[PDB]
Amino acid sequence: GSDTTITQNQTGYDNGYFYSFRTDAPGTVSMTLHSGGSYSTSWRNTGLFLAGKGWSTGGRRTVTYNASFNPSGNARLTLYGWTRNPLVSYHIVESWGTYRPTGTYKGTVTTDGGTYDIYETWRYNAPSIEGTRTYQQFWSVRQQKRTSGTITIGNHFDAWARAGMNLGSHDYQIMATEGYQSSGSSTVSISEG
Repeated sequence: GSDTTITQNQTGYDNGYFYSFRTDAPGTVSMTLHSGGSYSTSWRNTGLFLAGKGWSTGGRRTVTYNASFNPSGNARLTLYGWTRNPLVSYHIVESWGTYRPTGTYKGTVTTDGGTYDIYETWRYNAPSIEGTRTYQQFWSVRQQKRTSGTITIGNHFDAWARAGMNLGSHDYQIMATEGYQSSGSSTVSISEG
């Protein structure tokens, strides 16, 4: 056999890609780790989770992805990552379920054949890669959903910067499935280029 299914919070390297899996609802969501930059998720009556594959150190890399994205409820398909100094999480949202994410509107960026709305939000005394903190979240949210294509990450970062949304030193960067309460499944593949 060879793929691996996991159910407990962890990070690591699988098939040459970084991966992260986290939930507040153990036993309601799993991640199956496939060859290369690919994984699947399955969730049933869950809480919150985020799972994905990518890189332990993010940057401006152009990436390409393909996904099967099958939420019954609130979920997102997102190029997600973190920085430190300052502590920021960011989301380049390609598709979503019942709810389209929003925040304080800071403009648009047109890249990779689509136009994205830019938003800022804040998290308050919340989990982070640095423990309980208050920090910013940056968003690019595509104006129409899609489930495959190229993301020229640097174009997002540059648009954010023009709007005053400054990033720190990169931590991980993954093509994520995010969910809240839903049930559903996904299969996602990511690579550079």
